[PDB]
Amino acid sequence: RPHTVYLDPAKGVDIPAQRRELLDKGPVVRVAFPGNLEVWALTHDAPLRNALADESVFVRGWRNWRALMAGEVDPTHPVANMLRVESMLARSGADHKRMRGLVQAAFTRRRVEALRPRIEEITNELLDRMAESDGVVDLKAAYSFPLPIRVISELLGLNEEDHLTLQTLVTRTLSGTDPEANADAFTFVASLIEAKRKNLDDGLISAMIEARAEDGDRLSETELIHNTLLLIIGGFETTMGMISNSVQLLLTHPDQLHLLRTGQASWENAIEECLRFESAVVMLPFLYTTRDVEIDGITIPAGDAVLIGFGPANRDPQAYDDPDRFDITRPRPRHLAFGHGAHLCLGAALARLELLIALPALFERFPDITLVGEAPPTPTVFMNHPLSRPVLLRK
Amino acid sequence: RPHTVYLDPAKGVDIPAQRRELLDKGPVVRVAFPGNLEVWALTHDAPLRNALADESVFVRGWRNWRALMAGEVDPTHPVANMLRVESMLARSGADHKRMRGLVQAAFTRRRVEALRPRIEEITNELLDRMAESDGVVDLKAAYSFPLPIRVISELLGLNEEDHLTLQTLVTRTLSGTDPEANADAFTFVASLIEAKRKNLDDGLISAMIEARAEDGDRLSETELIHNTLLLIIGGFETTMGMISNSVQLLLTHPDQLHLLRTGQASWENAIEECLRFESAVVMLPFLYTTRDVEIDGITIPAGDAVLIGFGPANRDPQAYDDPDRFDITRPRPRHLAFGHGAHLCLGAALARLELLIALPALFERFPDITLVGEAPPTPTVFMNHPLSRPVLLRK
Ligand code: HEM
Ligand code: HEM
Ligand SMILES: c1ccc(-c2c[nH]cn2)cc1
Ligand SMILES: c1ccc(-c2c[nH]cn2)cc1
Repeated sequence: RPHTVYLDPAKGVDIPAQRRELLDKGPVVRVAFPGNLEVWALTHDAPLRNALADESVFVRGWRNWRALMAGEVDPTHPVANMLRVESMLARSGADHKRMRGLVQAAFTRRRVEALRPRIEEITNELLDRMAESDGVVDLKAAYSFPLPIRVISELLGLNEEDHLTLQTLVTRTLSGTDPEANADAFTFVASLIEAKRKNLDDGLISAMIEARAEDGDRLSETELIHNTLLLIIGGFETTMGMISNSVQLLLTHPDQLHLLRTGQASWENAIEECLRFESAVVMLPFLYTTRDVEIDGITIPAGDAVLIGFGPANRDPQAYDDPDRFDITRPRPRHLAFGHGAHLCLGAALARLELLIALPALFERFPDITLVGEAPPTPTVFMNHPLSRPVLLRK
Repeated sequence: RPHTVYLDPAKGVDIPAQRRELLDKGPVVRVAFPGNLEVWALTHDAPLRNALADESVFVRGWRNWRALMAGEVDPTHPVANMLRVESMLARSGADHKRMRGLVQAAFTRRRVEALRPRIEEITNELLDRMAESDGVVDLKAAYSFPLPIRVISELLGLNEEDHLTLQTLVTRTLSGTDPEANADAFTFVASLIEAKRKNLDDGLISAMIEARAEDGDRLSETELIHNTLLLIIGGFETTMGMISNSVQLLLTHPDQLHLLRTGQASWENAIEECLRFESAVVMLPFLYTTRDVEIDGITIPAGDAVLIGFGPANRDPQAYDDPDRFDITRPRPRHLAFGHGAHLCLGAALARLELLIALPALFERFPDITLVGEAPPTPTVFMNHPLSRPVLLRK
């Protein structure tokens, strides 16, 4: 007989409140959206981590959602549609392993470490441009967005003319209020691929195209498009989010930033605590139960859809002492900001490198940077980062 | 019996299509929104102009909305709430003239003429910053937004720290999908006033504070807040919109732009044709009939709410031959982009000067400027301007 959390991003977004309520309403909660869409969420660290590692019980892939294939839910509802896709993240077992295996090389810790000089160069160029500006600056537009999109652009083989197009596209797909986002994103990326087949390069999209051409069985056309999409979705928006979130947190905890700036504390650990404390991905659709599952005296029936509550789990007092305190010296937090199990973030080492470069460089160039104005949230209950991040670079 | 036009901006906005449908469906049409709200719209030039000039028959102000108090529409509906306010634009008669009169001085021809040096200076500084950038630039973020908000900031006495806050706040109020936008905007502006009382200055907000202090009957506290909000709503968003829309139009009509650049056509007339052709305000809530009014053989009952269709009226073939063609040489269009009658845009001369400075200066500095990427629309059925306007300055 579960508690219910009613969500509507049109009536504002409040991630801190949402995280609190999802955690408070036991580990297993019902989440009701607009339309007549109600689903489950798992929101405490221990049950969530357990579910995320047990893919025979909690499977990926919309074909497993009973109510969806039984016409009880509208397939065009944005939330029902968001992970109604054919990429690796919406697969389990051999299909996941096949697809993830094809692209893993490009994202290994060691490959990512070879990207450091170029990431430093892109970071330093951005800082140079910021130094030419004089008064209030949107950190998101100047810094947080351009850095990760440039980095993933070079890895994937994207074109600079599409960077702003992609920013809009991804926001729409993650809004959970845009019925046509997936369809428009698919047609967009299909065109990218068809342009790229004409003019190959040494980027990952070209390599995946080349891999399909060599062996059609290795990767279908639908998988090529959807996996390209997934890499685009993941590739910049969350790192962008995290840069802004991290700067907000460090400047609102000036003592901790002081430790970082004087070499008395670890940037790496601080970034892990930022990931836990203000996780850019609050929750995502879905896990689907393969059988009846009982948690805390509540049974989730076989075939039901379950939101993955990374954000509430990251504030769980069972997992962390004093969870609602930001503390960069805390024992390296084993957080779920990058998820857990088979679908643990492909890009996790790349994001960690990006943040490790971007965050100290910013404060080195602009030691007296301050937060000004308001930073209203992106209107989505799925993601947690600001629409804008106004700063003053010089006192 | 009137036709009905169903609008839902969540399912994607298309102002060109929307204007065509509104115009085509005779001058008097019903417009239905999601939830429980259906209203009227006047969408041809001649009946609209006539309504707008006749304030004893078509009054402003939500207390005149019979259906509202008859509980026939959802109150808290964003569209019902948008002009549920106490500013000059939501009043008629003595109250309108009192409130409008307090601020008119600052917007007369002679006052606006003294703003020219500063507008040119702001324009030239923005162009200097753009010249230090390299590849694709968002013209909106670099030029179209910062110019008007800086200009109105100086006139009103706003703080640069709030500029980006205001951009979001205004977008929310004009979305017509945000129930909490007016309330949050009022709270925000009430704080502005409380800050401003401490430190008065030479700007219009201070003058309105000073006016209330000297004679409380000249201006209530509610009126002070709502009118400050109104001036902020009006003060930059539409000029910003018009800059981008005008650049789109001139670069997609390169022959006409050529004539302007060689002194074979008038910038002033071109700007009037931009205003007519891609009017930034498509329609707004609410004339309310003071009696039964018959137009085109259709009676609008007393007390009913009527959308003001500036944009469809501006494409009316009865008002202009070949309305759907952009033609900077046409006789100066007598358009409704600024409205008509007692509420004719207080800022109209300021907007015309801003555009007259901004548009030629842009093309003089960046003669080979080119449109690239996508420019998706702001998601509102009320306003007509892009979310982003990617350009290459020095292709
Ligand atoms: C830096 C570039 C990034 C890329 C290219 C990227 C890409 C991906 C991909 C492809 C997956 C799916 C993995 C699989 O199915 O095996 C994934 C999962 C995930 N990523 Fe990322 N990601 C990046 C950064 C981030 C960051 C900074 C965060 C969080 C702050 C994040 C959060 C997640 C989460 C939570 C999942 C698991 C989703 C789930 O279990 O349903 N990612 N990422
Ligand atoms: C191109 C730029 C602009 C456009 C297209 C525009 C359009 C309009 C329109 C259509 C109206 C009439 C609304 C109605 O009748 O319901 C109006 C009224 C108004 N506008 Fe603007 N406007 C612009 C710029 C500005 C500026 C720069 C200001 C500066 C404060 C401003 C302040 C006002 C005010 C205060 C009113 C209400 C006047 C009254 O109630 O008497 N506008 N504008
Ligand atoms: C849908 C698909 C992938 C993501 C993602 C992966 N990594 C970051 N974000 C978010 C939403
Ligand atoms: C609501 C109220 C006023 C406006 C306006 C007036 N002038 C510019 N914008 C827009 C929307």
